Amino acid sequence: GLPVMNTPGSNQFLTSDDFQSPSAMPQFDVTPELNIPGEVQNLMEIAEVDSVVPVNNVEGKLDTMEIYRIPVQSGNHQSSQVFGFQVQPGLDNVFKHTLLGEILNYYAHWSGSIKLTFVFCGSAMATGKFLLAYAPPGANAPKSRKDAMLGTHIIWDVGLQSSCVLCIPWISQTYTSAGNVTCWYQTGIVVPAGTPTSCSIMCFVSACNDFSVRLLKDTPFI
Amino acid sequence: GLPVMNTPGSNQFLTSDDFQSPSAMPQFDVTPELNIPGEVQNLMEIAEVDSVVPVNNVEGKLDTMEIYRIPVQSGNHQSSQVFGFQVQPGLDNVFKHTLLGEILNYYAHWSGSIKLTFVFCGSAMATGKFLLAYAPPGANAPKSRKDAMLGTHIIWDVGLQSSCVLCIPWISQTYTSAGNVTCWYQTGIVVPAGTPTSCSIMCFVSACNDFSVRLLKDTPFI
Amino acid sequence: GLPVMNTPGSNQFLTSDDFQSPSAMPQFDVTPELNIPGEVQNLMEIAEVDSVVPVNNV
Amino acid sequence: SESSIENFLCRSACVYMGEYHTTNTDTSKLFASWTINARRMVQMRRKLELFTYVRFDMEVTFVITSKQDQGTQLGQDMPPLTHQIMYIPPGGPIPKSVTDYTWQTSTNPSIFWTEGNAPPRMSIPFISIGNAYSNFYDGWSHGVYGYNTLNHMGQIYVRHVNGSSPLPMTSTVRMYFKPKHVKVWVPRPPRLCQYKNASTVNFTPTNITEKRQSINYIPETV
Amino acid sequence: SESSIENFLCRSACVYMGEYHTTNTDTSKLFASWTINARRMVQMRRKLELFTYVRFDMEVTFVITSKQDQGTQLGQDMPPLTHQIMYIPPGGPIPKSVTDYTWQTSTNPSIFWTEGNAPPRMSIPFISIGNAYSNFYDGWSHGVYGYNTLNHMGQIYVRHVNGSSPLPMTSTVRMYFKPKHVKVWVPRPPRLCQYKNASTVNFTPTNITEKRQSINYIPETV
Repeated sequence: GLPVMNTPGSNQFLTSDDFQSPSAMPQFDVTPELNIPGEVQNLMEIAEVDSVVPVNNVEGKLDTMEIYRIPVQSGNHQSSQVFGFQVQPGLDNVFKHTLLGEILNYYAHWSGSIKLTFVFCGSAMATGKFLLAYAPPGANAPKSRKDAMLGTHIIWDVGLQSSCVLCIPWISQTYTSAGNVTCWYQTGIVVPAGTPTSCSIMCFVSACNDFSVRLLKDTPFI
Repeated sequence: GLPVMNTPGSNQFLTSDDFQSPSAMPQFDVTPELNIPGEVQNLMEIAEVDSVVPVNNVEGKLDTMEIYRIPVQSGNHQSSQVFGFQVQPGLDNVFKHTLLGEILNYYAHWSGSIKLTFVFCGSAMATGKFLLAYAPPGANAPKSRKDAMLGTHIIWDVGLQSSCVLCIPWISQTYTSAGNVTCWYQTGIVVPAGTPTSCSIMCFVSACNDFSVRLLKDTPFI
Repeated sequence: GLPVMNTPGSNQFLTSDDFQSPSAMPQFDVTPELNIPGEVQNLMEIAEVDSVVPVNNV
Repeated sequence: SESSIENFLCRSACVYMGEYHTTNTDTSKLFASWTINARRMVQMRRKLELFTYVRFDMEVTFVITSKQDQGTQLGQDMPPLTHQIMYIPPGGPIPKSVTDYTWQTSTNPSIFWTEGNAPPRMSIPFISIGNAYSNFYDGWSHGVYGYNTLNHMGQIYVRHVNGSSPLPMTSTVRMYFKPKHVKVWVPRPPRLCQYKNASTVNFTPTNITEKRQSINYIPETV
Repeated sequence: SESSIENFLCRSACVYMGEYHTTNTDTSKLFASWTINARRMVQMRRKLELFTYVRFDMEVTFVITSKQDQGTQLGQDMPPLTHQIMYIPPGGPIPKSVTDYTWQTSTNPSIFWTEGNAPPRMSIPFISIGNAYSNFYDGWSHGVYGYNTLNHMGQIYVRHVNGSSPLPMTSTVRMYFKPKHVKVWVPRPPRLCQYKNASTVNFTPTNITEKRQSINYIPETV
């Protein structure tokens, strides 16, 4: 009874199908759920957390805590570069193994805004100024302190603030075609008698709320 | 007519499926049911019945009625142990073949509370005292009458009551990690002239209403 | 269209099944029934009739 | 919920496996047969013996596989094979050859099936002029002890459906049996001894349980 | 939307491939077996380690292919082959031969399937007396470090369903596994080192990231 007609696709196993299946243990009442703290609904809750960037990824110190410390030297060098990098999460070595980088490497297309925080870890007696500069994608990195001043920049006085924040708006993926960030000595570091001479800066990266990902794929790390 | 499309899983025989089947004897009216006394809806109605425990399961008497009798001896032994066991239904030899043990061995996970009853089968002239003690799972069995008194216990006077009852609350399954029960001579048994000297105790086990079972499996006895 | 899933028992011939079947002569109007005397609905109408017993079966 | 009667008993199992040929010189090897009862499957037998009276419907599925005999002749081109599965109710004619008239009686329900399709399946109702089946009978058949004729459930017979002078082939059938809509009365204790034959309750005496070291022994706690 | 937990974890994968014969002189080559866990699939393992507690149902599909052994004998005419796929819950009997009694226990769910039809499929619920599974355990089994018994999920066993003296054949089974209705708790950092074995977290020390030329180096812009 009930005349019926089989269509193409019958009796195939499609690895991504979605069908009701027969239970092998129907007479078994399951343990009820517990209210465990710390539940997750979405992977973007992991990428919105700050993590420390290994900005000092040069030879001889890829296996020490020193990889995370930007060196600030003593004396008068008030126009020299402190650091610089291209902003390319997912592809570039300095951003590749962070919490944000590890997520982005599961997807073939992504886009959003990024947040960078810088923190000064010197003694409370040290004072000085840094110049933090941002170049957009398609622009060359500045070569001097003066042309970095002629673009988008902030002047950061560490005797007043211990930390600075930046939000970068046009991030996508695929000799890069990406924006960059650089830091310059505006003045030099000045200390009283009896304080350590050298010091360090640390970088933290995170994602802002408008971040999106597409086309789940396999990661290239295991 | 009616375009139709076969999905994966078509024309397979799944041993636990649930489908309507064609009757081979459609023109046959069945005998109506009779109201037979003693109908059962659930196996937990069998486990809530008391059954006698073979507490005396030692060598030389595994095939006699003596396996069920705890010996109470005559004279003055007022701090010695009478008996002791771990409370492990399903696994332990003394509980394994009872009505509760036989059910539990059909399931791979179970939990609830247990009820133990003790009955004194001596003459109506005998008097004395016993100390019944319970140790929780993770605790060692008491070594003396005094440290059994320092835990959870009841003092049972057989000249007043012929039976005692215990309810044990935290029972689950998998050098055991289970609770235990022990019995001690508080006073010794005292009789008049012309009564038997020795006597016996009997144990009954049962389940309390909150007992649950999961994952039907095969029993290891046939 | 209309996702569908074949169950066990598909494409078998069960001798006591009960299904609609396609007619091989759809354009043929059948002769109407006649009211013939003596219609039967049930075999117990045959057993409720007396019949002679061969008691002397020697 | 998993200890309800339906979830405990309503489960499928292989209860008979048999072999039959298309040509042979024994003529009893040309068909396969089985008498329906639940006493030669030791795991189902024990679960059924917890009750005195039972009532259920039966569902039977058949898995059938064929082979060309290793005798000699190759290069064949054969159409798929057809099989006939006949159920005989209680009080029916029994075949004795594969050419018998009873393979055509109108009141023996029958199934015709050809290989390559889904496995065949028939559904049998509760067939008894009594009101329930009995697992235990303390009586005489009219004289055999322990055997009452109200427990007859019928028979199954399987043959090939070729024509005249067929080609040599060997088939195997496996029968999967499942009770449905089950009701039970008067619970009993579980079988403690091993079963000895399929028609009696005969047994050799068995120990009540296994031994331990002493009546005080409890194993050392971890 | 593609970063939700369900879209990230609920995907099918081949986790076990095994071979088994109908006749052999080893008797362990007559059946195939697999213990269910998610630690020997390196790509699923890493995605699962981003969380500390998980809860899911399982869906398993089986792809099965056969072959006649290249030994010697040709000209055969065989019916299609039947297979049995048995699931054992935690706390169930394990077979040791293909002729064992446990292949017939009423509480081990089982599937019977013949070649040519759609691929078979069963659905397993969340089976644990705890409230979630754990990917990480900082404890002792009672003694193995890092192993807790609440993570038992059962086993799968596969054999042929012939009769007596079968013909030689070799089969291969592939198991496809998929979690469903998933919930996760307590996110973790991603695994940075390669996995070394399937039961521990053991590792050899790894670099934090790869090097570049200097702390100022940015590549020339196109």
